[PDB]
Amino acid sequence: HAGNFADVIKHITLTRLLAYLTHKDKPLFYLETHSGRGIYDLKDKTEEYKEGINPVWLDRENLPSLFLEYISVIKQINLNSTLSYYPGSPYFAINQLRSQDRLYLCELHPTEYNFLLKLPHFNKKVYVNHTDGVSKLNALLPPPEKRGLIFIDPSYERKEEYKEIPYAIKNAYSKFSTGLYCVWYPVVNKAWTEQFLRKMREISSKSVRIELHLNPLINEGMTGCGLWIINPPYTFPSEIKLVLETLTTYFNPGSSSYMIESGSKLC
Repeated sequence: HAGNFADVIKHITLTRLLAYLTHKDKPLFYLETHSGRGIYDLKDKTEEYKEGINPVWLDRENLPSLFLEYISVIKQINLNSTLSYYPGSPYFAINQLRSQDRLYLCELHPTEYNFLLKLPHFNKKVYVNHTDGVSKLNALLPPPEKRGLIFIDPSYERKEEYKEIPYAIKNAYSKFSTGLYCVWYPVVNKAWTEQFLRKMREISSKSVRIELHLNPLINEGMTGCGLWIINPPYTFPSEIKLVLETLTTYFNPGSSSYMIESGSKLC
């Protein structure tokens, strides 16, 4: 599903988080629990990107400046103006992070992991690991850098992931309560998502939840998605509102919607 609507909101979110955190001239630990293969060939042998990135990309000269970092990476990976490749989250991170930072990328699938070994590092410090990323949360936090962005992008192919994930974040948060945690989740079965969200809510009240809903007339497959952020940056709630408003003009316009909800200790 590379470059679908969920990738678009998740990756722009990532770019805004990276843009904020790199304001501080102290090293950042960047941890991905589910890195995938890192770059996606849109021309190999369903074109979901046509309804995600493609309308956004085609109209790029009309986008608000909050989209700049996201667009520039998509521009970079592609040889010309025709979309041939879509970057994965590690390709965004390597672009925005600095030589002083430390990237730790986890991937469980052997084929995907083998492709991830081929990502350029430029002058960044990139550790690629063939491992259960969710299990790694416990071992790697708190990091020596004492500053961390933990970007969690599960597939939720198992129902049990909706309870495993908040369990792992709760444990991680107990050991490193000042880390910036960002977890993506789908809306496929509202009940499962609501149970996931109740567990996320228990971890910390310094939180923001963002969601983007396509509102198709048939509730089949993923009809929307969201991200839950613990310790979100200064100014992120209002930036992300502009982003989400813009996206609803590209995805099912007239019917799509978004929401933003912050915890009891966030504004």
